[PDB]
Amino acid sequence: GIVPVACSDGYGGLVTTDPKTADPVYGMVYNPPRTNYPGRFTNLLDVAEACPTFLCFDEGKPYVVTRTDEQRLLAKFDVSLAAKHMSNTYLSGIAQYYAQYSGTINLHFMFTGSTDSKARYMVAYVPPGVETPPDTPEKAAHCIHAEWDTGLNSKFTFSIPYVSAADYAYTASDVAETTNVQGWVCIYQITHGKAEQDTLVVSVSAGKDFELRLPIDPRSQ
Amino acid sequence: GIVPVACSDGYGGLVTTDPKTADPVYGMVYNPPRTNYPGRFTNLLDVAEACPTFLCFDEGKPYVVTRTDEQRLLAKFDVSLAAKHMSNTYLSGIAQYYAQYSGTINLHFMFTGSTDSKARYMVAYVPPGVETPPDTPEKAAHCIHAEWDTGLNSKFTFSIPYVSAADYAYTASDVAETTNVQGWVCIYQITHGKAEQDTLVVSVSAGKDFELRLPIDPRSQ
Amino acid sequence: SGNTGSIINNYYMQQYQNSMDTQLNDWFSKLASSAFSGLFGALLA
Amino acid sequence: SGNTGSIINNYYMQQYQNSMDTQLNDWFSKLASSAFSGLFGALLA
Amino acid sequence: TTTTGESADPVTTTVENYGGETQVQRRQHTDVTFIMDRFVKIQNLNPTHVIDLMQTHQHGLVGALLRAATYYFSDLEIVVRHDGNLTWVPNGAPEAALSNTGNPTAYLKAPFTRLALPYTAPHRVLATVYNGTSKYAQLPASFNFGAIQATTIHELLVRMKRAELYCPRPLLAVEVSSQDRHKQKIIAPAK
Amino acid sequence: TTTTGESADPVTTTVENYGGETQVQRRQHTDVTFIMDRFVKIQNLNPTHVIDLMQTHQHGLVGALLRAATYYFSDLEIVVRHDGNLTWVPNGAPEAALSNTGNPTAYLKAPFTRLALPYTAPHRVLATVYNGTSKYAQLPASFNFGAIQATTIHELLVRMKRAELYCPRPLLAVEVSSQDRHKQKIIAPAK
Amino acid sequence: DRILTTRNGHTTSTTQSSVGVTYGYSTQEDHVSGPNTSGLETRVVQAERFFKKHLFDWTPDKAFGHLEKLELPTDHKGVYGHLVDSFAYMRNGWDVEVSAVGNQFNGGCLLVAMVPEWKEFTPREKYQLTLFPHQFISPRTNMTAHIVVPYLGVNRYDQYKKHKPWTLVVMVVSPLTTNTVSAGQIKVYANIAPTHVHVAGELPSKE
Repeated sequence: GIVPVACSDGYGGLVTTDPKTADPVYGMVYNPPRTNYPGRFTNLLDVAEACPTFLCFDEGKPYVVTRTDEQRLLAKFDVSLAAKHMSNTYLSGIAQYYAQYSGTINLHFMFTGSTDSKARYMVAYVPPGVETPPDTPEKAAHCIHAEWDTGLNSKFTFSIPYVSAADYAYTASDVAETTNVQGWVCIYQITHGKAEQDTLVVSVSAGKDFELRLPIDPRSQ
Repeated sequence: GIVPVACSDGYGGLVTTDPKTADPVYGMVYNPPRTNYPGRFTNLLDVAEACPTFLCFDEGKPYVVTRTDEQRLLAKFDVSLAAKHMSNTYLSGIAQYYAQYSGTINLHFMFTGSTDSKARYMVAYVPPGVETPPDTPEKAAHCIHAEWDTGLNSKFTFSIPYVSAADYAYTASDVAETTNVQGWVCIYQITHGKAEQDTLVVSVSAGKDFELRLPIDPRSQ
Repeated sequence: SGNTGSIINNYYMQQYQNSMDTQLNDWFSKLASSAFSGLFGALLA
Repeated sequence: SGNTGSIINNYYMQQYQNSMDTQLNDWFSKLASSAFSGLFGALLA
Repeated sequence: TTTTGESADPVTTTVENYGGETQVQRRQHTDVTFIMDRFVKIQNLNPTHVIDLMQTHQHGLVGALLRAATYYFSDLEIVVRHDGNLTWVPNGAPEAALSNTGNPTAYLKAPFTRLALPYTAPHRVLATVYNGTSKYAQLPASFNFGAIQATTIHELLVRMKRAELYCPRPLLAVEVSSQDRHKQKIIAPAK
Repeated sequence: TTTTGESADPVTTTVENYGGETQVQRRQHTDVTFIMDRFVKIQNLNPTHVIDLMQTHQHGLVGALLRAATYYFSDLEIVVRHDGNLTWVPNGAPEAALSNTGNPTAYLKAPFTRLALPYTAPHRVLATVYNGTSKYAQLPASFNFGAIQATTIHELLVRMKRAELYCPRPLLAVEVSSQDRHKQKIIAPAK
Repeated sequence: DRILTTRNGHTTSTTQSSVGVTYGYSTQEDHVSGPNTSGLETRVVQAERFFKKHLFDWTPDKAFGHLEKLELPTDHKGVYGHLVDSFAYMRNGWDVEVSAVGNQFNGGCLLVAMVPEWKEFTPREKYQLTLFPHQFISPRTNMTAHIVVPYLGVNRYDQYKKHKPWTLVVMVVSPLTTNTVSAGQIKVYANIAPTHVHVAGELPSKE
């Protein structure tokens, strides 16, 4: 006799993400060598950590600037990978293909003023729980925040912390959510000295524990 | 119970080059012995290396000849397994069944003149990069080349080197390529003495590192 | 390697299942690992 | 042997799968290996 | 963290700077080989079709990630729904060869044919962009994985195996006009 | 390299003569057993058909390579698409035997029948050319792999197993009139 | 140490306002002797030296995104240029210095990047040019950017008359600002040296 088998209903159909391999048909192909080809990346997040890309502020500028030397909110944006301000970043370009994330997002601030222009800035992370973001540095001081001034080192980096009820958050934003589920980042100018036409360039990168999970194919095709 | 299996969609069809074997139906057949039958070849390139076959020049002659004792281009041909001049060779007969090759192609020159006829020849490999092949030995001298004269040894062999951008080259030639992708071989007569009716027979064989890969069945059937 | 999870070997030899690489390196991993962290200067914590 | 790449043995015995050879050699390999290379004469390199 | 921004040296600050604690991360889903290893549609088909990964959709998961690399290498699997027998020829073959049985030819077996194919280009890696010409914009004709032919080709899926990507390039999310966030309907239970 | 051409001794010069370096070569694809080991069509069919490899097409990959050898040996696999049951008889059988079930007979099972057959000729090797007569041009009638019969034979593919070839003979590419190169459409990506 | 001297052949460049050297994609070259040149390639050190090119004038009116590019190799009238005409195949990396001399009273910022296989970037893609090997030039900090890249490409050797693997890109990130004590515009120049120059396949003479 031979081996009896049960061909099982519900199994065997092709699934586009299945973990099996096809049968081969053309063997013994040896490839040209590509030993040590430069610029290889094996994980998207290595690239996302190492290469910050620019945020987008009013009028498509990767920077904020202010002409008054008074304290002011220079920018406010949703802590969301779907935020308008993050829409041209590499981090958001990658995140659209995953349903969830957790971990740190790093913001980078680079001052480009002349040597005779000085300023003092503040960045605050405002968690969900208030109706509108604080409009002054004084109200925002009660949040997790950092203040810094300009000098020899033109760059300051700050980690936006992952603080949420659930262990993961959605990368996309739903039509029903009015105020952002993950809070806001507010950037203020405390004051400046002769910095009217000078700018602060802002970029973003993935933090050490930033993580994306659950691959999805969401764009209109 | 018995073993449950998933008969998988997309598998099981016959593929003409599959790596499996059919079920047998007529066993125990012993063959007449054929121990040490002569003339066996196990790789086509052993034959192609050991047995040079003739090139084809104007009017279907396996040789070039010249009546003037002046320096002249005796022949120019494309370094292509699809070249007119190579069309009756065993090397091209084999190469038509593979999509790609790399490695050395060897040219053989055999002088058949009488004892009182002498000549000096030159062969040059002209890589791609110039519009037309050089018409004189002087212009071609700047290329990889060899010069030799006739004497007791009637045969001279020269390796056409594989020099290209990619690691493999196509054996066939496309309708769109005007000047040959791999360059040209130019054969010149530097001068001769009383060699007006005497000929130089040319043949070709595979070099030590010549290689053909990716079997194809291209002829009209 | 990749998105495959059969506990059992492949019925076919590797020379058939895939092309074979020949020889004659993760740049971004090195780049990311090399990033500066911490501060710069003097801390008063 | 040839164009086959199953990692696993054949379910059938060889006496059934193929004919069996009896006894009572690669000429072209020898011929090609025996070819002269290099030059002839005296080199001034 | 404070630094010289102009040097462009990577800097990765952490929440420890203000008293937080960096967590564990598991990045298997953003591993390159893993993410490219799934079937995607090719879409613009003909009975004679040259397999070119650049025909994947530019915003699809695989097509977008592929375009976010300059050079790549991979083996391939294809699923083809076709009428008649399907023949495949390697990179470099004369188009005429597609008519012959001596080339890998799969006899029709419903519902479609799935095959594993090796990389067959003459180059050590392929590119998604090529700044120059190949003749003696577009990509050189030699950037392909062979060609297939059947009486009719209804559908074609490709899957990159053991993919390698080199030299990252821009990858864009949808542009946002909302002024705050791109919002869309996320799946949620009925009633 | 300089030599006596008349002796016809093999001579294989290398690029080292002028300062180059000979590379590594991988010749698996030109291995004889490997290259002959694939299915090809037979084409001129009848309900009663004697299996003769010389009925392969003379320019097909297998047919041309077979004709480029004088003697050969191999076992065989066949794929037959037929109506009715298929019977096979070995080399030497009376044609009448094709009507009986006691000879290997395959009962129809869609879409076709695939079988492994042994070499059954009375000679130690077969030949592709035979300079003489066999009766007391053509090849002796004993040069065959048996015969098959079915109500209708729609298609027949043969595959040489563990092939051995002896004494090479001419193998020709297409003749060229272009005066420079035979040019043809090589596969290239669309648009 | 802000003072750097770079030497390429019998040419040197010294800068007192540098922020270091950025290496792109690798700190060494792939193998220069592969199967495609059959051991016939050779190195030409006489070509490994600095040549110069003016890129553009950075003026206050150029806005964010303004991009200037230089495909390499470019027209070269020296030894390197003769190689392009005398050999069929070549390969080399690049040692690139870009300078933008104004004074410290100017403000603004330029992105200097080396891009493999150039293609015209859309405005949205410009926000991600930092994915490529780069440095910034910002008058308050430096006047010089310095990037070193290896040869790369689908082919181990190239025909530069048909393909240019690398493109030097300079993009305005933040516009140039001026004062009564600043420069009014900044002329941007490139000081470039080909590295590890190898050629193969000598061509016939044109006459």
